[PDB]
Amino acid sequence: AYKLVLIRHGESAWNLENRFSGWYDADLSPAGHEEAKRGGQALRDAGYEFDICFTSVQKRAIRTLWTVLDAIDQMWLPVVRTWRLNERHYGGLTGLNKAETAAKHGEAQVKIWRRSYDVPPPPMEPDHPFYSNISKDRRYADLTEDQLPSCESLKDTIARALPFWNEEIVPQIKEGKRVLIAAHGNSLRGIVKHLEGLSEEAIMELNLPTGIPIVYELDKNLKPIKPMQFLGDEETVRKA
Amino acid sequence: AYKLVLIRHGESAWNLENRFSGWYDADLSPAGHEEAKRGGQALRDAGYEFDICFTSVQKRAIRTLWTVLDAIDQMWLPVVRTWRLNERHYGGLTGLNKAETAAKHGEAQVKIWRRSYDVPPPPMEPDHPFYSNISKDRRYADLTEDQLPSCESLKDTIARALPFWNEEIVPQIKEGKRVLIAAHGNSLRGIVKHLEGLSEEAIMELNLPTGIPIVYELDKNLKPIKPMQFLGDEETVRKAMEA
Ligand SMILES: [Cl-]
Repeated sequence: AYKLVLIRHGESAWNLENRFSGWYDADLSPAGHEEAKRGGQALRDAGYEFDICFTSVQKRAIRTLWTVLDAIDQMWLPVVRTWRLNERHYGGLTGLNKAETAAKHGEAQVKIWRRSYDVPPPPMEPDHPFYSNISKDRRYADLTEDQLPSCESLKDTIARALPFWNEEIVPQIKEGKRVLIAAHGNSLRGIVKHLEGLSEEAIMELNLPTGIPIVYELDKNLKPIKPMQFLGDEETVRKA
Repeated sequence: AYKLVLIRHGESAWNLENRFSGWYDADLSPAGHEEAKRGGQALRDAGYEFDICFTSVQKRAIRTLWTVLDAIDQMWLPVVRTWRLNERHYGGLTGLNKAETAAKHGEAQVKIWRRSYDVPPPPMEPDHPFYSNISKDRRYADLTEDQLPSCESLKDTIARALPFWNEEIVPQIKEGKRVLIAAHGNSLRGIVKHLEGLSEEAIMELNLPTGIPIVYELDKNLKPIKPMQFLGDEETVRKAMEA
């Protein structure tokens, strides 16, 4: 049986500022960093070892990867970064305050483009305070006019995530390499959905714990031979 | 003109313990870490930006790479790690104390297998304290019996470094990608020698500053168009060159 491990990053600087992050490169908050440490300790204690790692091109996710490798003393591992594992692009809501946004458009509206499977938030216009900050960033200089999103629905996110998983990650798993993916909530949801074959409703209600190692054991067809497992003290694995 | 940047890692835990490190995975000391931060900011202030990075598989070098990327806000850069950029393997001297070693073998002998060009140190015997910690480390699971050294002369180090530079790095440079190499003294010496076409004696007289960005400007033949340049306060540079 193959062993895959996922880890959603913890609290970011904009998280405790209650702002929508999306593609904005917010860095981890101290608690977010600490969270990745305790999650790292967990893998170390469990004795896990990997062969290759995948992550996005966003600080909060990458730093999480670094903190873990350090903890499990595997900084030498090959690392592959890709925009396809990025958080979902919150379009024009980027930078706004989640609270003020609900008070302005009504909770119902906000709830929608936040828990919807195909409702794209409004696009990010050229005047948005973060338009050149994200749209004009070397990071994505090799992306086609399309590929660079103006906004994304979880469906959009998944559509551009899986191609990578299928073409880049699956091959490594089939080659028997222990993979470690350090990414975001929405991009990791796409993998989980594909793995467990969940419905659209199913994933909208699924909230992956942060900074906690998510373990999957796949069969010869990359199918979870069991529900996802968490690592760490019961007082914590319980909380999940 | 192409722009290449090199950076030798700073003080390690065994450095302030005055022990020979070689392939032992010693981590950076706090000063070594701070030393990288400063170098990184130097790059930040200068406005440098890269496209890809190369490093070894040793903590002290990698951590240096991380500290720099963080400082120049380029953590998203593609990173490639390789044992071919590793420090020179100090064979059986690994772990020993440089001082006690000279007192037991005489400074002349020690000076030799430290500033020599083709004289390797004593092999690391299977009864060595770090023989398994190093030889049996997963990091090298894929190396062939030959590839995995028990000791290396600076010449040995270079012999296994350049193949990578030629096959892996040069192509990226020719593709116009701004490269950043974070490695060790002996492995970086191999690149410098190849670049400036230095003699064995010349290379043996070269001590690369640590934690200081080394900038090269190459022509279409990947040949320097000016001497190497250093980045940082004039004092910072001065102080570093002396060590
Ligand atoms: Cl990395």
